[PDB]
Amino acid sequence: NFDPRPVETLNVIIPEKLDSFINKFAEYTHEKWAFDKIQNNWSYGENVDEELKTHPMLRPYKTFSEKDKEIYRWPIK
Repeated sequence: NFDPRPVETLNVIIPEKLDSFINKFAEYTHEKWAFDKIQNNWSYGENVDEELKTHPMLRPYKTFSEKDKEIYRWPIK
């Protein structure tokens, strides 16, 4: 019954200055999230669990593939 205006989210070329900002928020959310994970001293191990509570992804996002980080890249854009 309503008709909100469709706007062009994809048309404008996003600024290359902003790519520094989105990489900044990406490293910031990764660093703060890993800081949360290490603050309660989760360590490396065999597999993901809770009985010992391994955490094998205490690592950068560059080592992670393209199809792991983009879920964390667009929570706010």
